[PDB]
Amino acid sequence: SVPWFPKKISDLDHCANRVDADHPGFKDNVYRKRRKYFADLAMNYKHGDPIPKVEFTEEEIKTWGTVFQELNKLYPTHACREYLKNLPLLSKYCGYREDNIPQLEDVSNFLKERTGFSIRPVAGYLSPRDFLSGLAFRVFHCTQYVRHSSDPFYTPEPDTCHELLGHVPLLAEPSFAQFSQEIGLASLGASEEAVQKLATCYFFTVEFGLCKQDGQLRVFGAGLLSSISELKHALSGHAKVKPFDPKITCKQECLITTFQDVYFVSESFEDAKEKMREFTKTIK
Ligand SMILES: CCn1c(=O)[nH]c(=O)c2c1nc(Cc1cn3cc(C)sc3n1)n2CC1COC1
Ligand SMILES: [Fe+3]
Repeated sequence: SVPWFPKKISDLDHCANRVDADHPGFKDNVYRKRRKYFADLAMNYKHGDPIPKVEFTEEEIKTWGTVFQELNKLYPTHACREYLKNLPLLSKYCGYREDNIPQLEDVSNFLKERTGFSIRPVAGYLSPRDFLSGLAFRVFHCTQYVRHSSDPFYTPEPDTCHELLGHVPLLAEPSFAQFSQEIGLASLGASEEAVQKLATCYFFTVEFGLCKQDGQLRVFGAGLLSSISELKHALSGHAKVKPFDPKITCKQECLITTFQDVYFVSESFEDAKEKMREFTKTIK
């Protein structure tokens, strides 16, 4: 039988709440209490609420600032044109600055106008099925906390810096928003195996994707765009690159503690969208 899946945007209320050891904040209680604070905001959020605005601490804003300054040095030569186009809009309308962490509510309002995408705060990891299902309604489940200040370059756990600098500029691009939504739509009520394959295709596009633009390789994956060292590595000659091809890409193991072994290159967001359309027919 078909598994339960959301049928309207408010149905995400029933799944978005269905949620380390080497972590830099593992032994810090103040950090743990703060993370509990953010988790509770997500857990208590219901669709229709304004996303609670948070007063970030001086330590958190400096951590953001450090990440923000280094990444911005690289974007002009590493990011795709769509990312570079949208990033200045975020600074002007959402307060993206070295000394200010943007509020999810402001970013959500920006995206709703541009592409109909919206943000929902998420306490932690959801199942692949639940996470993908939000995309079907142009809802991106977003972390709201900040990485521990002891290591501003600690990336294996996504934080709000990753969401705001990695994902948000692309969600404001119509072609990318359509591509993303169609992953969500394909996942709705799909088999467990199909959800795994879509989640892997998502991983090697939305999170670690490369694209070809005017004969050059650029980066569009959010995970790369928020990771200083891997952003450089991905466009270096040391990275292994292969064509995005869902029936192949969906078999690739997703790595979390190290650089990817391989990166997949999409011709464009429209082409990646077309390839997924052909692929999803065979798994659903
Ligand atoms: C389809 C796999 N998948 C899943 O199955 N469940 C999820 O909840 C989920 C998820 N992918 C993401 C987004 C993400 C992870 N990640 C790791 C980096 C390193 S960069 C980055 N971006 N999330 C959001 C949770 C992570 O904080 C909430
Ligand atoms: Fe991400």
